[PDB]
Amino acid sequence: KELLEKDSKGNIIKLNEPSTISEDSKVSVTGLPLNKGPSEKIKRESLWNYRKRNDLKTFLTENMTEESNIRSTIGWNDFENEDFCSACNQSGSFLCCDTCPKSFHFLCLDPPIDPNNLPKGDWHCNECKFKIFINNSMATLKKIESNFIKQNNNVKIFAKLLFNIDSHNPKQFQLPNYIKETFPAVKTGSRGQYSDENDKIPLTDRQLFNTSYGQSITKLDSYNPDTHIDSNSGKFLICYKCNQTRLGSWSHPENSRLIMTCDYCQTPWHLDCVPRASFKNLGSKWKCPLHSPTKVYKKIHNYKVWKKQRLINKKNQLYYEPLQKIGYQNNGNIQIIPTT
Amino acid sequence: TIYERLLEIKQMNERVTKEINTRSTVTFAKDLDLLSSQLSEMGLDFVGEDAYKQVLRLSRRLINGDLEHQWFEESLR
Amino acid sequence: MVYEATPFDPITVKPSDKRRVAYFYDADVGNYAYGAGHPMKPHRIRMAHSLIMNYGLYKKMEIYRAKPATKQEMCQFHTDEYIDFLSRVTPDNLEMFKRESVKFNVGDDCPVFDGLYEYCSISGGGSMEGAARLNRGKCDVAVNYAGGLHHAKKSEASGFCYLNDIVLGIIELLRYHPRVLYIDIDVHHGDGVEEAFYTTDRVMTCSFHKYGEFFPGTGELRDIGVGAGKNYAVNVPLRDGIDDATYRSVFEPVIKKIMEWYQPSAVVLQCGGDSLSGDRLGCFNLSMEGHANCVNYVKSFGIPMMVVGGGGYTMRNVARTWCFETGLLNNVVLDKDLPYNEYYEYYGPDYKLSVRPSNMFNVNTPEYLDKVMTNIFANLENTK
Amino acid sequence: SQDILDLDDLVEKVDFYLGSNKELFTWFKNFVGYQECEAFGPSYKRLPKSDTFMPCSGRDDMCWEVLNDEWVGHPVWASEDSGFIAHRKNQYEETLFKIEEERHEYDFYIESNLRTIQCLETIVNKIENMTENEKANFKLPPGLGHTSMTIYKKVIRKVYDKERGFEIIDALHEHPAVTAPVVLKRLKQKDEEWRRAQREWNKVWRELEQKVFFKSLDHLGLTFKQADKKLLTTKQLISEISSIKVDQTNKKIHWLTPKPKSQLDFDFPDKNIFYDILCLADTFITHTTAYSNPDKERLKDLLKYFISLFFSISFEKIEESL
Amino acid sequence: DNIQGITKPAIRRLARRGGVKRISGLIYEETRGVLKVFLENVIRDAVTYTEHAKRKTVTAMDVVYALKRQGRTLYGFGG
Amino acid sequence: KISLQIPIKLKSVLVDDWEYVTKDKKICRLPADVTVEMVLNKYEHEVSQELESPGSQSQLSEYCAGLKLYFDKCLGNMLLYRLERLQYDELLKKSSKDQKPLVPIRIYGAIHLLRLISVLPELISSTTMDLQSCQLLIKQTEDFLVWLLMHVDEYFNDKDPNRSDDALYVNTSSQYEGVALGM
Amino acid sequence: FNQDFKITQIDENSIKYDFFDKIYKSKMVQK
Amino acid sequence: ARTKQTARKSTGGKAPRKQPHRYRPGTVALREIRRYQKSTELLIRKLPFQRLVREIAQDFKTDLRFQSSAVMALQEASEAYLVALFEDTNLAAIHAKRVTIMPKDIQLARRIRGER
Ligand SMILES: [Zn+2]
Ligand SMILES: [Zn+2]
Ligand SMILES: [Zn+2]
Ligand SMILES: [Zn+2]
Ligand SMILES: [Zn+2]
Repeated sequence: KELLEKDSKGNIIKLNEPSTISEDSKVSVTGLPLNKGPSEKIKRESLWNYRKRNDLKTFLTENMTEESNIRSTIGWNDFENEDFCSACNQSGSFLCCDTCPKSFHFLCLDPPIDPNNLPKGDWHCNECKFKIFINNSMATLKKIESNFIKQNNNVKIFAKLLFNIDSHNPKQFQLPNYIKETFPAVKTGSRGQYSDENDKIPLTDRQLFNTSYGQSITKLDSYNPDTHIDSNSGKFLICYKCNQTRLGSWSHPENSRLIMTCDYCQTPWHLDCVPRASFKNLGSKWKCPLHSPTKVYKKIHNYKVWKKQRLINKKNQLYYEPLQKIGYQNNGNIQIIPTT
Repeated sequence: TIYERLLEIKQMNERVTKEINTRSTVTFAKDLDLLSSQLSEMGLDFVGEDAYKQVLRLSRRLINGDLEHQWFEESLR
Repeated sequence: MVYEATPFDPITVKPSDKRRVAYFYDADVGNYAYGAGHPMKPHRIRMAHSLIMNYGLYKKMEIYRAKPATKQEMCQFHTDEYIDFLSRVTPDNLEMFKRESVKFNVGDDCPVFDGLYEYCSISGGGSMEGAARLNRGKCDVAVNYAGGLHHAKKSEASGFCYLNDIVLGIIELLRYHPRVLYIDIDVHHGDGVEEAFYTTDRVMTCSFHKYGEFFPGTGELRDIGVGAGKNYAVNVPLRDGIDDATYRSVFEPVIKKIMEWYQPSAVVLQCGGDSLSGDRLGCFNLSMEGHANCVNYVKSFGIPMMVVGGGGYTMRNVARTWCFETGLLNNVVLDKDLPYNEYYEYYGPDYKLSVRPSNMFNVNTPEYLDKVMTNIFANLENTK
Repeated sequence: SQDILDLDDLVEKVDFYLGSNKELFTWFKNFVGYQECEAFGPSYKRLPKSDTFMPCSGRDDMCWEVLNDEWVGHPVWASEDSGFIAHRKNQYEETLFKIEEERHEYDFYIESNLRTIQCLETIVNKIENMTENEKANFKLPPGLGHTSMTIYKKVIRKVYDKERGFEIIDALHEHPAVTAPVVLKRLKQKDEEWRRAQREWNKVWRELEQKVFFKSLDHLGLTFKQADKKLLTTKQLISEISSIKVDQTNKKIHWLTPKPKSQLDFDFPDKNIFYDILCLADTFITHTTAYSNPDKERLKDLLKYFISLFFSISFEKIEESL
Repeated sequence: DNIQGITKPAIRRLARRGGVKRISGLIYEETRGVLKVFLENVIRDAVTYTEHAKRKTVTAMDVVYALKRQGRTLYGFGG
Repeated sequence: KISLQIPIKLKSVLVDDWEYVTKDKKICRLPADVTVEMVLNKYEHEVSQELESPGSQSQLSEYCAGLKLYFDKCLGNMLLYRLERLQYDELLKKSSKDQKPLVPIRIYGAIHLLRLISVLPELISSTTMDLQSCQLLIKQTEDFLVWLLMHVDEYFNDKDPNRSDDALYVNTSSQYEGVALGM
Repeated sequence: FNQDFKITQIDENSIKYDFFDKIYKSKMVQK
Repeated sequence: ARTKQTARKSTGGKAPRKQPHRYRPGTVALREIRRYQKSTELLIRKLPFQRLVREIAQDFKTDLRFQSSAVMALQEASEAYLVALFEDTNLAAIHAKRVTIMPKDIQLARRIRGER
């Protein structure tokens, strides 16, 4: 709005101040603008009661500061598209199909699209592009399928497989169910990620942030003696290593040692007998030291690794009893039978 | 339980009494009245008296009901 | 039989350990602010500095304004693309860098404010010039509270840290010193500094941090370094509410054993104020005496040191403890009566130097710390 | 036995199994023949050589030697993709943080504006003492000759309009002769108005700090009343003595053949505290109304008689001390 | 959201007392808005009356008083 | 309904691959020391001499060539997780840099071939393929799968990336994680 | 092929014999 | 090319950061027609109702305490208003050869009632 009022020769004369009142009253963190002070509604509970020297030495620094450049490196040294990706079923920044209500991640497409080198005009998905290709061509779908089979005479059996995946939109690879049902311990997460028996049930936000001040999931901010007592038996959780339960006395709560239970065999352990500072509230399930490992590394003197076999459902898992008792080379995958 | 709670107070009574009695406030807060006024308005301040005896008197007043719980806790803290 | 329960002795200076102290402060550092709702505030630096000037501590030390780091000098540890992104990103053109926002972890928990590059340059220049002044012998103690960004890594910004100036300072120290010991008394683990010097024996990175489900998650006791840096990264995991006596009886034996075993030539001390009681994100119960006892104890060894201030998200407590620590480096103990500064209204209600500890449970049991220090001492036997 | 587990890890597992049995774990320790690297740790993983080769222009040979570029760690990897637990803070601590936040807001804005006022007034007192024939072509570099290039930009973009702040910055860079004094005057007016609002807010912040701070620093005391209601009961006091007895009986079969004839130990070094508790009890008896006066006086001599009979205190000393 | 506190089964209970045997599903959310706008009429007048007595608290007497104005008298709460 | 009899050793290999990619956040070393062509060529050169029927030889070569073409055309579509799509992008850009089109036969390892085999029945059920072709393709895939058990120790080995550079999987960087699963 | 992941059903006495056998083998081969 | 952002997060991993007998449909319904018609207690759980009044009165005047009898007066009045309106709706439905109250049935009733 004519900020600089130049003269006839281009010389500056006088400028006009812009709209200060445009953002002079923006809401700050106080809830009020910086122009004004506190209101009475918040002055009531803040002040105790509401009724209806310049000897500074901090200005001497600029003078007493000497620059410093003595380093060795000185100088130089319509419809709304979805809000979940159609390929991986996850949220993020999407490239939206124009004539199709599906949305895809920029990395989820074939070929993946750079987030700065976008298509200039319109972008269709693979299914949509196949739809326009079919509608533009006069011949029907089975005619093009037969033509593609006959033209690709080198491979016949995969030709129908080759034809139909040009129409399929790109999707993230997921293991089929029959690969997942053979292992009952293996679960699928919310994002499709891996999950198994060594994974905790995720704690809801009602447990983490919706709890009282003194009582925290961390069990470190207060003296909680209702953790040395078994809930379903009423007895005392005796720690395995020290063979004691340090419950404390509530007059000397520093005499109480924290105790946790294993997430697999429920063996109670003190926080000091096994060296641990956390309680393992979320993430993976905590394993006590008494459990046999499912993965070990041994030195060849390279190395060799061994992993225990995954659990298999009862319809596809065979338990067999050796005939040889002594020296039977089992893969380390064994089962203990009672001794009679 | 009561005797241990009072013994924790009495075993440190001399050092907290010497700390409260030798409480040298800073000058610019006195000139610009930045300190708490209400604190001593209710006479909670443990100045001029033994700390453990003042704890006993304050707890007696709290038992008798003439003293609020919040003011007793604030004075102790 | 390693941990000993000892009451917190009063802080006493050593008159036979007078050190030339160099102070690095750029008046601009404070005029930068992470955000509106953000806990990290560079404004804590200049109220700490206002306590230095008003205590009359400038008469016992030299105040320097370090030259801000250029692009390349930052690339002594970080990649070219990360420094190039940091020097170009603004809150205006944040949509122009979306791939780099998630690549370098900038935009959430490390927000883009328009003085980001200048703040990082001030921090890195302060750390590098403190190390350089230590190298040439111009000073014995280099104080730079402008930095402390120990969470920043080679190609990412984490933990409100963008430029890992401590790695740049240790790099500048390594050009003249064979062994540099980094001590981190910040309540968070020094993951960036430890990760940077994980595979080298020239730098021993010791971190006294809370290790639970706390940020950054790294810092297990078994993390001792790989390759040639094995047993050259000491991690001391601590629980909540550690008090001054407990922290002293943990800190002094470990640092003493490192001193007589690793034998460093220079010391970098991260003085994170979030180890103090009452911190917004920290969970320790250290008073200002407990925080400053580490600085006074590391001062007793006579090794040329670089005091670099890190965390601290309540501005008053970190400013007071930095002023007390800085005064301790001049072999004086500042009186517990604050002088009049321009930010005098922060330090209510008593307006004293002291930071009062909370009455919360010191859950660090002597048995746990005994086991921790026993394994730490056992790992330190191979550092001769 | 399958030549899979190494002897060191077997000894470690048996140590975790039979650690407290010192005699047995020694039989094995030797029955076995164990004589007293690559410890990576849980929170680091090794990148390939492809990911290491990323250009760091400032690195010399020493930097490439002493810096680790293959082993990395991340908070997401250490969290196992779950997250972190923040420390719980009182509501008094939260409102203290809010007071500090508002304080920081006001002080950050005021000090940035004051630094810009200092720079602009240096420019103004430079431009006042020269004539007008060269004042037309006088320009100002980015940063206005200051060590920052963005602080004055932040102050201008805040004080003036969003769209007009850029053009005011450009007008200051191109023609500072007209734009500098009006900008300095507006910044000074904004400074004094912000400082008056900051003083009026400082009163409120100081009074809330005085109201809040000591409760905020109290952690166990804020929840001590419900904790004392829950834990000073019959069940917990039985649980403490029973847990100590269970510990003693569990460790009796392992060692310490002279089993102790006590579980709890109480020390009474001061005798005046008994009189203090008796005075507190007498005050409660005098104050209360749910108990009858005969029941009140029987409570009085019951407490006095039990204290005089259990301990070494005489009734005459109790009467003369209370 | 305090409005979503008027729950479905509660609106179903009101319909049952009202003799309705099958409630559409889209009724539940219509009954909220109608409820709100009505309460938002009484309570408005309830308060005009309140700030006429310079009282800061509202009374049940003022509530039945606002109902009398609207037209729907309520017996059993005073007046 | 079309069923495939994959051995549980290869099923566990696929499940461990899923573990490494999604939970452990590991991608494959690309190009592998043993690619997919290399496996579909050695299997052809091993079972080509196992019988002396020329029609069976033609069917085996037909199956191998069709599997190769299907692998190349479908790897970019539906054969790799969301984490590995960034590695696919960098491979495509590196191939376009040197002006040679990217072929997944010579690049990707046998684990992605096993993924194609495992997801193959769903693709079979989604096309108008007659019963005879489906049965014979399932039979040939089953024979290739039982050939893979005899060489499961040389194509699908178990190695920690933190210890061996010659592992089949590599650990990823935080920047790769951010770009792959952040936008 | 369900026979590849067969779980060996072993007993305590066989584990005892195998552990004793292999420790005696290792001890006397090193001796 | 239209694009949209849904993650709404500039950076990933935000969490890891430092900041049997069965009745036919309707018989039970008529049974508890009888139950809620023979009854006189108050059908909108109270607390929830009280709150409805706090958040909605807030607009007309802040800090407005409500005598307990008042929020009970608002409840009674509201339940009476809605049971009258629902009798009318059932009629506005039984009118159109039907037995299911529908939104339209109540936008009409209120028009004839004249409450609109
Ligand atoms: Zn489409
Ligand atoms: Zn996607
Ligand atoms: Zn134990
Ligand atoms: Zn266990
Ligand atoms: Zn920190």
